[PDB]
Amino acid sequence: HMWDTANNPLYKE
Amino acid sequence: PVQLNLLYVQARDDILNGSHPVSFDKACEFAGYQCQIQFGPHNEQKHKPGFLELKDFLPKEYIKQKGERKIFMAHKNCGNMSEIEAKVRYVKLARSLKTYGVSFFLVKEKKLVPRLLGITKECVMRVDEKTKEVIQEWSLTNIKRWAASPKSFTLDFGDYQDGYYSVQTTEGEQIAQLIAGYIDIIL
Repeated sequence: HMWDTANNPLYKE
Repeated sequence: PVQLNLLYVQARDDILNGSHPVSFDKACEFAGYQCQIQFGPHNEQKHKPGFLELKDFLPKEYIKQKGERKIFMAHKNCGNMSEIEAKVRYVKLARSLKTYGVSFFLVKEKKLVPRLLGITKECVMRVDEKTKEVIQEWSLTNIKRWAASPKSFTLDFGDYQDGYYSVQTTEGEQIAQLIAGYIDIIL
């Protein structure tokens, strides 16, 4: 897969 | 009534043109209200098989399904209900369904299974393409990432147990844009 991150704080920060 | 009518027309149009997917049973219940509204109380002697131009009363996917019996049954059950009452009931019946106000896309799951994928301002749902039952629901705030290719779309809600969710569709990009715009506000 060529993913597009959602930049979700739950996982990112 | 002029104002009640707009709401009714809007709700009716979405079911009829397929924007709002509903079960065969429900679609027939809606047509029963529609009949009461357009022809007044059910008249067994004229409101019978062959009377309705089905395409004007049922979603396209249910026209060849022999729904006239159930339609007239729903119509007969309205008794002497008023046009107003019939419209309010139609409107509320549509509002009562979890498929109401949901943007649906048709996809294929893993012989593949056709399925209705719905997106709203707050979640993603998997719905039986036949019964229109909500099978599974995800909260958009849990969205981690996604991948959209010309013939598929994949979602990752960070769920180890079962893994990713991938389906066949040519509308992957369309869906990704709906999702991206929604999370722009919620995340």
